[PDB]
Amino acid sequence: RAVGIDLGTTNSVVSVLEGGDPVVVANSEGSRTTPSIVAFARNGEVLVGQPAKNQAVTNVDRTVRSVKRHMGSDWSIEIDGKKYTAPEISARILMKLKRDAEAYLGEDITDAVITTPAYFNDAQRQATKDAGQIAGLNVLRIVNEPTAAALAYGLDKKEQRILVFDLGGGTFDVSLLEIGGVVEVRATSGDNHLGGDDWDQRVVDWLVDKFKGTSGIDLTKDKMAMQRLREAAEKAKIELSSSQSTSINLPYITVDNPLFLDEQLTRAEFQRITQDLLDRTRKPFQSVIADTGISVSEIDHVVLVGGSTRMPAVTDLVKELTGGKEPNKGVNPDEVVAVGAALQAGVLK
Repeated sequence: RAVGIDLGTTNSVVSVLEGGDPVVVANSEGSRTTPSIVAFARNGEVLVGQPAKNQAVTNVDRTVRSVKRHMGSDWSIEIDGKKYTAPEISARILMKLKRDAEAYLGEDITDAVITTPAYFNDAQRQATKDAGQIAGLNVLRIVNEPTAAALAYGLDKKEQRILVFDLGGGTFDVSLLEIGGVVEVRATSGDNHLGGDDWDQRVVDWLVDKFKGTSGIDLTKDKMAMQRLREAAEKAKIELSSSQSTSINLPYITVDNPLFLDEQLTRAEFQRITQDLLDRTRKPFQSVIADTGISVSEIDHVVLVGGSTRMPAVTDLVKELTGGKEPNKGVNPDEVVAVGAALQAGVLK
Protein backbone atom coordinates (compact mmCIF):
# COMPACT_ATOMS: atom_id res chain seq x y z
CA ARG A 1 0.00 0.00 0.00
CA ALA A 2 2.89 2.41 0.73
CA VAL A 3 4.53 3.67 -2.49
CA GLY A 4 7.42 5.99 -3.36
CA ILE A 5 8.24 7.67 -6.68
CA ASP A 6 11.52 9.01 -8.17
CA LEU A 7 10.38 11.40 -10.85
CA GLY A 8 13.72 11.94 -12.57
CA THR A 9 14.77 14.34 -15.28
CA THR A 10 15.62 11.41 -17.63
CA ASN A 11 14.29 8.33 -15.81
CA SER A 12 11.66 7.63 -13.27
CA VAL A 13 11.20 4.62 -11.05
CA VAL A 14 8.57 3.38 -8.62
CA SER A 15 9.04 1.50 -5.37
CA VAL A 16 6.52 -0.17 -3.04
CA LEU A 17 7.06 -1.67 0.43
CA GLU A 18 6.37 -5.32 1.34
CA GLY A 19 6.93 -6.17 4.99
CA GLY A 20 9.15 -3.24 6.06
CA ASP A 21 11.00 -3.94 2.80
CA PRO A 22 11.28 -1.82 -0.37
CA VAL A 23 10.80 -3.47 -3.75
CA VAL A 24 11.55 -1.80 -7.05
CA VAL A 25 8.75 -2.45 -9.52
CA ALA A 26 9.28 -3.36 -13.15
CA ASN A 27 7.46 -1.46 -15.88
CA SER A 28 5.29 -3.06 -18.57
CA GLU A 29 8.43 -3.44 -20.71
CA GLY A 30 10.28 -5.41 -18.08
CA SER A 31 12.56 -2.60 -16.81
CA ARG A 32 12.98 -1.07 -13.38
CA THR A 33 13.59 2.32 -15.04
CA THR A 34 11.18 4.15 -17.21
CA PRO A 35 12.52 7.04 -19.33
CA SER A 36 10.83 10.36 -18.46
CA ILE A 37 9.69 10.97 -22.00
CA VAL A 38 6.22 11.67 -23.20
CA ALA A 39 5.14 11.72 -26.87
CA PHE A 40 2.05 12.12 -29.09
CA ALA A 41 1.84 10.00 -32.22
CA ARG A 42 0.52 11.55 -35.43
CA ASN A 43 -2.89 10.15 -34.52
CA GLY A 44 -3.45 10.97 -30.85
CA GLU A 45 -2.08 7.97 -28.92
CA VAL A 46 0.21 8.90 -26.06
CA LEU A 47 3.44 6.98 -25.78
CA VAL A 48 5.30 7.15 -22.53
CA GLY A 49 8.74 5.78 -21.65
CA GLN A 50 10.92 3.57 -23.82
CA PRO A 51 8.32 3.56 -26.65
CA ALA A 52 8.51 7.36 -26.57
CA LYS A 53 12.31 7.38 -26.49
CA ASN A 54 12.48 5.01 -29.44
CA GLN A 55 10.68 7.51 -31.70
CA ALA A 56 11.84 10.80 -30.20
CA VAL A 57 14.01 11.47 -33.26
CA THR A 58 11.50 10.68 -36.03
CA ASN A 59 8.82 12.67 -34.20
CA VAL A 60 10.88 15.44 -32.59
CA ASP A 61 8.12 18.06 -32.56
CA ARG A 62 5.63 15.98 -30.64
CA THR A 63 8.13 14.50 -28.19
CA VAL A 64 8.88 16.13 -24.82
CA ARG A 65 12.11 15.24 -23.01
CA SER A 66 13.28 16.69 -19.71
CA VAL A 67 9.84 18.22 -19.03
CA LYS A 68 11.07 18.18 -15.38
CA ARG A 69 13.28 21.17 -16.20
CA HIS A 70 10.09 23.21 -16.79
CA MET A 71 8.00 22.35 -13.77
CA GLY A 72 7.79 25.62 -11.86
CA SER A 73 6.83 27.44 -15.08
CA ASP A 74 4.08 28.52 -17.41
CA TRP A 75 5.83 26.43 -20.09
CA SER A 76 3.47 24.48 -22.34
CA ILE A 77 3.35 22.56 -25.55
CA GLU A 78 0.66 22.77 -28.15
CA ILE A 79 -0.47 19.40 -29.49
CA ASP A 80 -3.13 20.00 -32.11
CA GLY A 81 -6.03 20.65 -29.79
CA LYS A 82 -4.69 21.47 -26.32
CA LYS A 83 -1.95 22.97 -24.19
CA TYR A 84 -0.27 20.73 -21.69
CA THR A 85 1.36 22.38 -18.73
CA ALA A 86 4.46 20.72 -17.32
CA PRO A 87 2.42 19.12 -14.56
CA GLU A 88 0.05 17.66 -17.16
CA ILE A 89 3.00 16.09 -18.95
CA SER A 90 4.74 14.70 -15.87
CA ALA A 91 1.39 13.24 -14.94
CA ARG A 92 1.55 11.01 -17.95
CA ILE A 93 4.72 9.40 -16.73
CA LEU A 94 2.97 9.00 -13.37
CA MET A 95 -0.02 7.39 -15.05
CA LYS A 96 2.26 4.89 -16.75
CA LEU A 97 4.13 4.15 -13.53
CA LYS A 98 0.71 3.76 -11.92
CA ARG A 99 -0.74 1.26 -14.43
CA ASP A 100 2.62 -0.60 -14.22
CA ALA A 101 2.82 -0.88 -10.41
CA GLU A 102 -0.81 -1.97 -10.19
CA ALA A 103 -0.09 -4.86 -12.54
CA TYR A 104 2.71 -6.14 -10.30
CA LEU A 105 0.66 -5.90 -7.07
CA GLY A 106 -2.60 -6.95 -8.74
CA GLU A 107 -4.28 -4.40 -6.42
CA ASP A 108 -4.76 -0.60 -6.82
CA ILE A 109 -2.90 2.52 -5.78
CA THR A 110 -4.01 6.06 -4.96
CA ASP A 111 -1.31 7.48 -2.64
CA ALA A 112 2.49 8.07 -2.95
CA VAL A 113 5.48 9.99 -1.58
CA ILE A 114 7.28 11.82 -4.38
CA THR A 115 10.81 13.01 -4.42
CA THR A 116 12.03 16.35 -5.64
CA PRO A 117 15.46 17.81 -5.96
CA ALA A 118 16.56 19.77 -2.89
CA TYR A 119 16.93 23.11 -4.80
CA PHE A 120 13.30 23.09 -5.93
CA ASN A 121 11.06 25.93 -4.72
CA ASP A 122 7.44 26.02 -3.72
CA ALA A 123 6.20 26.64 -7.22
CA GLN A 124 8.13 23.61 -8.30
CA ARG A 125 7.20 21.32 -5.48
CA GLN A 126 3.64 22.32 -6.10
CA ALA A 127 3.86 21.69 -9.84
CA THR A 128 4.95 18.26 -8.73
CA LYS A 129 1.87 17.69 -6.46
CA ASP A 130 -0.31 18.87 -9.30
CA ALA A 131 0.95 16.34 -11.71
CA GLY A 132 0.39 13.90 -8.88
CA GLN A 133 -3.23 14.86 -8.66
CA ILE A 134 -3.69 14.98 -12.44
CA ALA A 135 -2.70 11.31 -12.44
CA GLY A 136 -5.41 10.06 -10.09
CA LEU A 137 -2.78 10.00 -7.33
CA ASN A 138 -2.90 11.53 -3.89
CA VAL A 139 0.56 12.82 -3.11
CA LEU A 140 0.96 12.15 0.58
CA ARG A 141 4.04 14.11 1.47
CA ILE A 142 6.90 15.00 -0.84
CA VAL A 143 10.63 14.69 -0.09
CA ASN A 144 13.83 15.70 -1.68
CA GLU A 145 16.20 13.41 -3.61
CA PRO A 146 19.19 13.52 -1.26
CA THR A 147 17.01 12.81 1.83
CA ALA A 148 15.29 9.97 -0.05
CA ALA A 149 18.71 8.42 -0.79
CA ALA A 150 19.88 8.60 2.85
CA LEU A 151 16.60 6.96 3.82
CA ALA A 152 17.27 4.09 1.49
CA TYR A 153 20.42 3.44 3.55
CA GLY A 154 18.42 4.12 6.68
CA LEU A 155 20.87 6.67 8.03
CA ASP A 156 18.93 7.66 11.13
CA LYS A 157 21.27 6.93 14.08
CA LYS A 158 22.89 10.06 16.81
CA GLU A 159 24.41 12.91 14.73
CA GLN A 160 26.07 12.54 11.29
CA ARG A 161 27.31 14.41 8.20
CA ILE A 162 26.35 12.62 4.93
CA LEU A 163 27.59 13.44 1.42
CA VAL A 164 25.19 12.60 -1.39
CA PHE A 165 26.89 12.49 -4.81
CA ASP A 166 24.13 12.21 -7.42
CA LEU A 167 25.06 11.82 -11.06
CA GLY A 168 21.86 11.17 -13.10
CA GLY A 169 21.40 10.77 -16.87
CA GLY A 170 21.05 14.58 -17.28
CA THR A 171 22.11 16.32 -14.02
CA PHE A 172 24.68 16.29 -11.32
CA ASP A 173 23.80 17.14 -7.70
CA VAL A 174 25.99 16.99 -4.62
CA SER A 175 24.53 17.75 -1.15
CA LEU A 176 25.76 17.75 2.38
CA LEU A 177 23.14 16.43 4.76
CA GLU A 178 23.30 16.78 8.53
CA ILE A 179 21.60 14.30 10.93
CA GLY A 180 20.75 15.00 14.59
CA GLY A 181 16.88 11.68 14.53
CA VAL A 182 16.18 14.45 11.98
CA VAL A 183 17.58 15.33 8.48
CA GLU A 184 18.46 18.85 7.36
CA VAL A 185 20.06 19.58 3.99
CA ARG A 186 22.92 21.96 4.88
CA ALA A 187 24.64 22.79 1.54
CA THR A 188 24.00 22.23 -2.11
CA SER A 189 25.67 22.41 -5.47
CA GLY A 190 25.81 20.74 -8.85
CA ASP A 191 25.89 21.24 -12.58
CA ASN A 192 22.48 21.18 -14.12
CA HIS A 193 23.79 20.03 -17.43
CA LEU A 194 26.09 17.31 -16.39
CA GLY A 195 24.78 13.81 -16.80
CA GLY A 196 25.67 10.33 -17.84
CA ASP A 197 23.97 10.96 -21.20
CA ASP A 198 26.99 13.15 -22.01
CA TRP A 199 29.41 10.28 -21.48
CA ASP A 200 27.39 8.24 -23.98
CA GLN A 201 27.42 11.23 -26.28
CA ARG A 202 31.22 11.36 -26.43
CA VAL A 203 31.28 7.72 -27.44
CA VAL A 204 28.74 8.40 -30.19
CA ASP A 205 31.08 11.17 -31.44
CA TRP A 206 34.13 9.00 -31.24
CA LEU A 207 32.31 6.37 -33.25
CA VAL A 208 31.33 8.92 -35.81
CA ASP A 209 34.90 10.15 -36.34
CA LYS A 210 36.51 6.76 -36.41
CA PHE A 211 34.00 5.68 -38.97
CA LYS A 212 34.29 8.75 -41.13
CA GLY A 213 38.06 8.19 -40.91
CA THR A 214 37.53 4.73 -42.43
CA SER A 215 34.75 5.32 -44.96
CA GLY A 216 34.70 9.08 -45.58
CA ILE A 217 30.99 8.83 -44.75
CA ASP A 218 29.32 11.22 -42.29
CA LEU A 219 26.71 9.33 -40.36
CA THR A 220 25.13 12.24 -38.49
CA LYS A 221 22.77 12.76 -41.37
CA ASP A 222 21.39 9.19 -41.12
CA LYS A 223 18.78 8.72 -38.40
CA MET A 224 18.69 4.90 -38.43
CA ALA A 225 22.47 4.61 -38.10
CA MET A 226 22.56 7.24 -35.38
CA GLN A 227 19.98 5.46 -33.34
CA ARG A 228 21.96 2.26 -33.80
CA LEU A 229 25.00 4.13 -32.56
CA ARG A 230 23.30 5.46 -29.44
CA GLU A 231 22.33 1.90 -28.41
CA ALA A 232 25.84 0.66 -29.06
CA ALA A 233 27.41 3.64 -27.36
CA GLU A 234 25.39 2.93 -24.25
CA LYS A 235 26.19 -0.73 -23.95
CA ALA A 236 29.82 0.18 -24.58
CA LYS A 237 29.80 2.62 -21.69
CA ILE A 238 28.35 -0.21 -19.62
CA GLU A 239 30.85 -2.92 -20.53
CA LEU A 240 33.47 -0.36 -19.55
CA SER A 241 32.43 -0.30 -15.91
CA SER A 242 33.81 -3.92 -15.76
CA SER A 243 36.10 -4.53 -18.57
CA GLN A 244 39.19 -2.66 -19.62
CA SER A 245 37.90 -2.93 -23.17
CA THR A 246 34.87 -3.32 -25.45
CA SER A 247 34.07 -3.96 -29.09
CA ILE A 248 31.50 -2.20 -31.16
CA ASN A 249 30.39 -4.13 -34.13
CA LEU A 250 27.58 -2.83 -36.29
CA PRO A 251 26.91 -4.91 -39.33
CA TYR A 252 25.78 -3.22 -42.47
CA ILE A 253 25.21 0.19 -41.04
CA THR A 254 25.13 1.91 -44.53
CA VAL A 255 26.25 1.53 -48.16
CA ASP A 256 27.64 3.37 -51.32
CA ASN A 257 27.43 -1.84 -50.97
CA PRO A 258 27.14 -2.42 -47.18
CA LEU A 259 29.78 -1.38 -44.67
CA PHE A 260 30.49 -2.92 -41.28
CA LEU A 261 31.42 -0.74 -38.27
CA ASP A 262 34.00 -2.47 -36.14
CA GLU A 263 35.91 -0.66 -33.52
CA GLN A 264 37.50 -1.21 -30.09
CA LEU A 265 37.21 1.27 -27.28
CA THR A 266 39.64 1.02 -24.39
CA ARG A 267 38.48 2.06 -21.00
CA ALA A 268 41.53 4.40 -20.98
CA GLU A 269 40.43 5.95 -24.30
CA PHE A 270 36.96 6.27 -22.93
CA GLN A 271 38.27 7.99 -19.86
CA ARG A 272 40.29 10.33 -22.01
CA ILE A 273 37.46 11.60 -24.17
CA THR A 274 35.39 12.07 -21.08
CA GLN A 275 37.84 13.62 -18.67
CA ASP A 276 36.32 17.13 -18.89
CA LEU A 277 32.92 15.73 -18.08
CA LEU A 278 34.30 14.02 -15.00
CA ASP A 279 36.32 16.98 -13.76
CA ARG A 280 33.20 19.05 -13.89
CA THR A 281 32.46 17.30 -10.60
CA ARG A 282 35.26 18.78 -8.50
CA LYS A 283 34.22 22.37 -8.05
CA PRO A 284 30.62 21.57 -6.96
CA PHE A 285 31.82 18.93 -4.54
CA GLN A 286 34.37 21.36 -3.25
CA SER A 287 31.77 24.10 -2.94
CA VAL A 288 29.40 22.08 -0.81
CA ILE A 289 32.34 21.39 1.47
CA ALA A 290 33.43 25.04 1.88
CA ASP A 291 29.82 26.28 2.50
CA THR A 292 29.58 23.84 5.38
CA GLY A 293 33.11 24.60 6.60
CA ILE A 294 34.17 21.00 7.01
CA SER A 295 37.28 18.95 6.52
CA VAL A 296 36.61 15.95 4.29
CA SER A 297 37.71 13.74 7.19
CA GLU A 298 34.45 14.65 8.97
CA ILE A 299 32.14 13.09 6.36
CA ASP A 300 30.52 10.14 8.13
CA HIS A 301 29.01 8.61 5.01
CA VAL A 302 28.78 9.06 1.25
CA VAL A 303 26.05 7.56 -0.80
CA LEU A 304 26.09 7.38 -4.48
CA VAL A 305 22.96 8.06 -6.50
CA GLY A 306 23.05 7.54 -10.28
CA GLY A 307 23.70 4.51 -12.43
CA SER A 308 26.73 6.36 -13.85
CA THR A 309 28.43 6.33 -10.49
CA ARG A 310 29.14 2.72 -11.35
CA MET A 311 32.00 4.01 -13.57
CA PRO A 312 35.40 3.28 -12.20
CA ALA A 313 36.64 6.76 -12.87
CA VAL A 314 33.93 8.31 -10.76
CA THR A 315 34.55 5.89 -7.98
CA ASP A 316 38.22 6.69 -8.08
CA LEU A 317 37.51 10.36 -8.09
CA VAL A 318 35.05 10.17 -5.27
CA LYS A 319 37.59 8.23 -3.26
CA GLU A 320 40.18 11.01 -3.62
CA LEU A 321 37.81 13.88 -2.98
CA THR A 322 36.48 12.12 0.12
CA GLY A 323 39.94 11.34 1.50
CA GLY A 324 39.61 7.59 0.87
CA LYS A 325 36.14 7.05 2.41
CA GLU A 326 34.19 4.11 0.96
CA PRO A 327 30.64 4.90 -0.13
CA ASN A 328 27.78 2.80 1.13
CA LYS A 329 26.64 0.05 -1.26
CA GLY A 330 23.63 -2.19 -1.12
CA VAL A 331 20.88 -0.38 -3.09
CA ASN A 332 20.98 -0.06 -6.84
CA PRO A 333 22.38 3.44 -7.16
CA ASP A 334 19.71 4.42 -9.45
CA GLU A 335 16.85 2.99 -7.48
CA VAL A 336 18.14 4.59 -4.30
CA VAL A 337 15.87 7.68 -4.27
CA ALA A 338 12.68 5.80 -5.21
CA VAL A 339 13.57 3.37 -2.45
CA GLY A 340 14.04 6.06 0.13
CA ALA A 341 10.63 7.31 -1.09
CA ALA A 342 8.68 4.07 -0.53
CA LEU A 343 10.32 4.05 2.88
CA GLN A 344 9.05 7.50 3.88
CA ALA A 345 5.64 6.63 2.39
CA GLY A 346 5.87 3.77 4.85
CA VAL A 347 6.50 5.90 7.91
CA LEU A 348 3.13 7.44 7.09
CA LYS A 349 0.71 4.75 5.83
